[PDB]
Amino acid sequence: GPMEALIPVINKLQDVFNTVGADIIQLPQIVVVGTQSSGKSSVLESLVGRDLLPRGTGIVTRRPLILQLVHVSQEAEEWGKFLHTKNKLYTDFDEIRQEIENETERISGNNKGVSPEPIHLKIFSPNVVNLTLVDLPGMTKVPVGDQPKDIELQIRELILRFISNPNSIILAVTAANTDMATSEALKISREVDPDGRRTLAVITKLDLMDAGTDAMDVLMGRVIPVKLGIIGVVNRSQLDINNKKSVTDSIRDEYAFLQKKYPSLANRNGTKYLARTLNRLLMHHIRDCLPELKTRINVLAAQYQSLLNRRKEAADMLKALQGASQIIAEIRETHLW
Amino acid sequence: GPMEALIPVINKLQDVFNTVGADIIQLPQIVVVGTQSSGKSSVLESLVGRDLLPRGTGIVTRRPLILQLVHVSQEDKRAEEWGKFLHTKNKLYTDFDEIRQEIENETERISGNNKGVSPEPIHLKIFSPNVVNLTLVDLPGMTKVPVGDQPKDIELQIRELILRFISNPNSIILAVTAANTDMATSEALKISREVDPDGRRTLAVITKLDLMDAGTDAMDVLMGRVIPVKLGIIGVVNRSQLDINNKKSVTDSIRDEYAFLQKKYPSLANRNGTKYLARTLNRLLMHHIRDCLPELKTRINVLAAQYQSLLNSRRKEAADMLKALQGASQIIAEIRETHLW
Ligand SMILES: Nc1nc2c(ncn2[C@@H]2O[C@H](COP(=O)(O)OP(=O)(O)CP(=O)(O)O)[C@@H](O)[C@H]2O)c(=O)[nH]1
Ligand SMILES: Nc1nc2c(ncn2[C@@H]2O[C@H](COP(=O)(O)OP(=O)(O)CP(=O)(O)O)[C@@H](O)[C@H]2O)c(=O)[nH]1
Ligand SMILES: [Ca+2]
Ligand SMILES: [Mg+2]
Ligand SMILES: [Mg+2]
Repeated sequence: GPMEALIPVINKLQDVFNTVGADIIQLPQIVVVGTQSSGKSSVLESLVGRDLLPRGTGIVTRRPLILQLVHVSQEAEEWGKFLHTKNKLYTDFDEIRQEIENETERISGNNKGVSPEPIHLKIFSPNVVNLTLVDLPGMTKVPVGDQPKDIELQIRELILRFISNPNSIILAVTAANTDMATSEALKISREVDPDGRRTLAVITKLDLMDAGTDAMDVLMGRVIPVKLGIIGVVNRSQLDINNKKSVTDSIRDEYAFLQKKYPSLANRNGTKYLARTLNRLLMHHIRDCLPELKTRINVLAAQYQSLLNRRKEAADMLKALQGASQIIAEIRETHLW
Repeated sequence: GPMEALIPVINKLQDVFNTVGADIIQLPQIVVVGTQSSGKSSVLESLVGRDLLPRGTGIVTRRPLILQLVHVSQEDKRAEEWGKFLHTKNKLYTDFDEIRQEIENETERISGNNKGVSPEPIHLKIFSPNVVNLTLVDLPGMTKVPVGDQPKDIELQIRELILRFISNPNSIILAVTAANTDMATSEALKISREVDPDGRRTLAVITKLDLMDAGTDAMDVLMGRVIPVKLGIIGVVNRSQLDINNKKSVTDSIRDEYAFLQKKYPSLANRNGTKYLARTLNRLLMHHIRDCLPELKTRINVLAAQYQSLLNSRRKEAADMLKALQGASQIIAEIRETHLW
């Protein structure tokens, strides 16, 4: 995946939490928000690098998906588990995707209905960090199929339920073939995050822009400024989905497209850059937990050190406390790519 | 232009209005609504077939434009068409490029040059023997996040502005939605349903068919399988920004639209495109005319009976008017019995 960089950081952070006896902190949830069809599920699964989320035309995501990535230590290499099926273990990622669709139909029906009941999915991997990603239905305007008159408000409040959590990062997704000032994602992000401390803007579908136009002004922050960044991506077309085009090919073609059409900005756009940018934000959040961790170490070390003049297990736990203080310093000094 | 069919009917109406001394039947105003950039100004000017509206990327329409088409008689004729703005008093505009520029100029004066929006309309009349008497209203597009000079409540200011025009019961709403967006996200159809819940005066226009993602098309949308729209769902293809930059003509735009529909939507091609949008509007306008003939007829009788009384049951004026009103009555029946090709 393009988000493996934090693995060694979280591994040593775990070591500290194990030593100090505390429960490890939770990274913020990464939540995708935007108008229906803006490319949300495509963006979110690109952080995983495995195809597991239903994507397509019209209304697709019809329940929240709480996708918990769970790091697997030494204790198929990758596998999935849904809460609703209890213990069934999925090694086939196409089957995982199909089960999301199955579960969605079971609760939301087979005629465009939307339910707030979340689907809980765990993906176990040695190549993922402990991180929760949240896929959501897109905002809409006119009820279709089974949807009630107030479907727009039902969806919007569903989204707010997730992004009003102060420990969430918002991926505000807007299609490039729409005017940025019409971004429903950015409007709603600014309601819960008025100062842009936890909103990252993603501009999808660069490849679908009208001839004679481009997203240069948008991507240079000259339309709507967004503090944490505005990152352009090119995910698979419906034709590509139908033809089962791989992630590898999608990424290669995305890179080529940016080099061809956005050469001056290409190194600050694309899916790999999105992943790196999210890593930096997650690291920022990690560094804010460290003072809390620090004070804990200092109290327990003074507690073990008063126990002096049994004698080995307190002596080497004092050694393990010392190691934890240095690990904290290392985390603070760690550079990511 | 594609909306000349009603000319003979409105000439007949004018003969009656001239006799009756008032323009008793007013056609509904045609008002374009939709999200910013949905292609509204492009659709509206296509009903004129002359390139007078500013069109482009980003925010373009920033004041209402009340565009009054005024049919001109042969006696008032004379290279055959011109424009006048209320704000430039009696200045006559002969060049339609200059008319487009003046809309931009007058927008900049009141709305500024950093994306601001004003509700104050620009009033423009276009005089021509090739147009009917018809008011078209261009409006700013709906938005979400303030930019430039725009205030924090820009979205509501624009939505409320649109509502003021489309809440007029004597208006046909062109609800414009870009084809490269999901129909269920149509701000145009949402707002239209607030003033026209029953769909009696809302026509859905689906623009930018040419921009749809590979592996997708608007067949379901155009067949009414997504959101049904009683009066119709009509797909169009107007000029791209590259086309605007390359000065592509209206003639070529329409030919390419026709070709596109033939290639991509062959089964539906004859019920889509710009000419079909015009023909659909013509039918709606003719239905309003037919609805109002009893009023017009009654009004003739009010005058006829009156001049007959002044005719002892001045005299010469009464006699001429009675004959003119007799003619007017005959014209009414002809209009009623006219069916469009
Ligand atoms: N050409 C192109 N198509 C894209 C891109 N990203 C997504 N798509 C296409 O857009 C459609 C929507 O993709 P998806 O990721 O399912 O969007 P979504 O916003 O999750 C849909 P919902 O709002 O219902 O959940 C699909 O047909 C997909 O192939 C892109 O960058 N370029
Ligand atoms: N490819 C393509 N481009 C179109 C079509 N219709 C309009 N455009 C393009 O979309 C952009 C917006 O067109 P315009 O007619 O100004 O839309 P508008 O909705 O009036 C813009 P505003 O909301 O600010 O008034 C222009 O760049 C124009 O070339 C279409 O059918 N196909
Ligand atoms: Ca006659
Ligand atoms: Mg989705
Ligand atoms: Mg416009």
